[PDB]
Amino acid sequence: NSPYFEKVLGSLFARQVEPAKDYAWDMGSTLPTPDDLMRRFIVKDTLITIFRRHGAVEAPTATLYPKSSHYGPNAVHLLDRNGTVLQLPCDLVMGHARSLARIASGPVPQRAYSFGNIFRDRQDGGQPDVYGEVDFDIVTTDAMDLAMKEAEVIKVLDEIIAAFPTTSSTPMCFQLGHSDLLQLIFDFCNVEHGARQAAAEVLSKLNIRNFTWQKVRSELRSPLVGISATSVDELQRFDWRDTPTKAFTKIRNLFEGTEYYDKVSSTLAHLKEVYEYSKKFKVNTKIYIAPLSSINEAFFRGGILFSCLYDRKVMDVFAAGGRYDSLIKAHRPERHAVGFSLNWEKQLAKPQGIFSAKRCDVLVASFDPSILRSSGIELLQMLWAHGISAELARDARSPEDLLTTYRDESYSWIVIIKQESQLKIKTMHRKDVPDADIQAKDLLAWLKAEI
Amino acid sequence: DPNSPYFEKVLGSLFARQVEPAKDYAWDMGSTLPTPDDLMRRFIVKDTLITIFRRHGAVEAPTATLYPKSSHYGPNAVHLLDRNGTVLQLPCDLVMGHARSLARIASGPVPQRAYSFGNIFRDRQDGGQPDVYGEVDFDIVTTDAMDLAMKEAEVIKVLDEIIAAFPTTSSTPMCFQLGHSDLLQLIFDFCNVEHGARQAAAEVLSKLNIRNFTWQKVRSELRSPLVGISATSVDELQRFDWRDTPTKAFTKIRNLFEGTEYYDKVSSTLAHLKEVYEYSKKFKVNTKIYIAPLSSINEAFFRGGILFSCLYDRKVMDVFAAGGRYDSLIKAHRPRERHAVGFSLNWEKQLAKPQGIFSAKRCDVLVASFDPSILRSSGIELLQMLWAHGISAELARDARSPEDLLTTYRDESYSWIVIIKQESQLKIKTMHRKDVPDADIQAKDLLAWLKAEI
Repeated sequence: NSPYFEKVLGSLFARQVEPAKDYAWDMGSTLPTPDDLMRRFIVKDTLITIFRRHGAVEAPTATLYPKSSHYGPNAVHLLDRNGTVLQLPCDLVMGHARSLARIASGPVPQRAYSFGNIFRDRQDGGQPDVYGEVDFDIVTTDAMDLAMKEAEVIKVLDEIIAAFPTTSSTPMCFQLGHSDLLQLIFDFCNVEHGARQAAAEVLSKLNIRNFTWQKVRSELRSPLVGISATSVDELQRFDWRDTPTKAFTKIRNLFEGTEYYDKVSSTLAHLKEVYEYSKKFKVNTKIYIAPLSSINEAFFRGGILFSCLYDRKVMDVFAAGGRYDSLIKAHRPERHAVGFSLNWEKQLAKPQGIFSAKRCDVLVASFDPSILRSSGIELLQMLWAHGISAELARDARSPEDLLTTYRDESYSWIVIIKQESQLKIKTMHRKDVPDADIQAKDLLAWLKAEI
Repeated sequence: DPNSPYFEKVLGSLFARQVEPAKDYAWDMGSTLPTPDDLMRRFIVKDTLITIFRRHGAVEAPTATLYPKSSHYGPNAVHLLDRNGTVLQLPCDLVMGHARSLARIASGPVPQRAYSFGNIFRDRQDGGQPDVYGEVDFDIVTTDAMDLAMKEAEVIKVLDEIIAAFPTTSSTPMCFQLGHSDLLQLIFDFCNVEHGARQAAAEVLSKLNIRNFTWQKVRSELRSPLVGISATSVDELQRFDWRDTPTKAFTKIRNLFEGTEYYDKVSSTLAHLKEVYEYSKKFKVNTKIYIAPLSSINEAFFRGGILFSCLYDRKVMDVFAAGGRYDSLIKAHRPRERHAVGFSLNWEKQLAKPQGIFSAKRCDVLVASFDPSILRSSGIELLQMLWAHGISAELARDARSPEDLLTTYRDESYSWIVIIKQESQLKIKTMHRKDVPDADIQAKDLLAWLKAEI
């Protein structure tokens, strides 16, 4: 920070945009389709209904903050006028953990959900790729009942699984693990500390999308990690999952006679308590212990780790989470938190069900332009005042051409105005209901009758 | 020279330094979160807003987070550099990012009616993170210029529906003030305001009669050499410092332009505003509408189109919301098709900062028990039962007596408290009304007992 550094800086901020860069920023960009935005709205609304059941309010998310040493070159890095290097979020937990550690003493909600954007940086002058994330978090100010709170987060995911068509009839499972278990397995297997973060990162793909143990062992023995053949064969003794009571037994036997047995046992007791509470919450998706669980383990140091998976032959991640007390502490220049993160638009939005809801229930139409723009409007505003969703049609010559113009919409009813305050109603949410002429004073009563 | 190697050298260098620690703690020293009360009120407001929007068939559209800086903003804008040295900004409003995307995405279909929630940012000087405010926009976007005034009246109607829905506004007097960018420019011609000063003139005029900024304060700022409008022009502009209802106001404007070239030029513009007023009546807009010929809020965004503000029509006036038709801001982004009209509203400051909508509870039922072990067994069991029947409920902390529990939760407000006792027995304290006595029921009956209380 010499006088050199600061004059060039203010000069950088007065430089005019290279036109080629201004075009590169959004060349080729698209907007989601209008039906996409309607499926997004249904999903977001369904999700919020679930969270609110638990007494959860929505919390805000930080838009940007001083960069984290933890991320590689996929993070979007930005310089402000003081020269400090800031980033856009790669996940929501980093910002929330920072908040919990820096924001002055105050009451925070114990249960909270948040919708935010996360960003992957591009190299070709284009704007960053954006993705939607949703988190649900339970934040407490004492170490009382940490396992109960963790079971509640699992329960929320199970409720999500039940409410959506893409998950509620697909085989689904949870895999539970724990940071202390993973680090004791690492001690047991004599993995050097310098290699453990990359080891955990490789292990986070295990049995996901055909990344089988053979693939894992290649990456672990490669220069990308550098673990010895002896250490990798010992880690392989933990490449399994099982139901909790069996799993605890299998793990205790692996560690029998070692200096790690006591600390492993402590850890298994906590995982058992989370299993007990999940039965009391009546979690319906099956639960396994997977001792090499490791998704984002760096954020969950000392805490539980869990993933929610599509339990088909080739498995895929649906959501993941963990207890990230330690990520709060690492930001301290007496709060605890557990939660999950989920890419709801990818897992649930991208495709008689919840998606049967209509963007708009009533199209108000008419084949007289002047009737459309007088009586059409009065009907329209009357529907809105009674809570009914409606919009005005464009001009049209005949019902043949009106239904042709609106091929790509789905209404419950089309209401056609004609002379002498008479309406024709085409029922569109059902294909066995003929058209009917009613007096306009009767439109409300006619609608309430068909619901 | 922008082709100067000092530029790379300092960029690469500065992206490689690690955060000066004092700067890391300054970013959020003493930053405060909303209270849990604030958060439930923000949830209620946002929910009422979305109910109004969905009535019109609107869906939520995403908003851009950042983009190359615009020259339309002052030093308030948050500026940031990416690794190429491109200067980017955080938004100061949602219309800029929306108009850019409409111009640059090309692509295909766009929802006709859309709302969006987004953050806007004011820069600071003290190394603290920027101030953030929450904005909501409602926009009508079409590929055809058909029924232009009708779409504009719907946006006005939406604001009228919002006024009716919130106690903040439903009782207090409100008014709409409509103008038009062509009217404003024609007034600038007639008053002989030099083209080079018109942008500064409209920025000053956008404060007129807001928060005590009377005309004499307006005259001060236009005469000052920063702006430099002649005293003869400022007095001719004063001939337009008024508002009237539409028919009267159209008449005053024709009288003022009578016998000049501008009589005929303003004519088509006055007809457009007349059509918007009449579609307002058809939409049953209750808030009174004035024509204010010097309307100029963000006029740079609304060249060639209507402008309008929604005001607290008290003695001293303030802005509730504002907007206009920004076809031309879309056109200004075309690299060298789309028409859009909408409003923007700082919904947290206007509606969320304090039956009624704000009576709804964050949590309906507190599940409690004075036996620690019952709390953590049947407590949890009752809890998931409720959640499976759509009822909001949370578990209580340990408590020795109801005196203890009721005050541990003194700063909370439930509609029922449920105390589990030995056997399948519940003691229920009704908490919304203070005239209902405690009733002991069977656990097997909690559902029907609640269904029969609402």
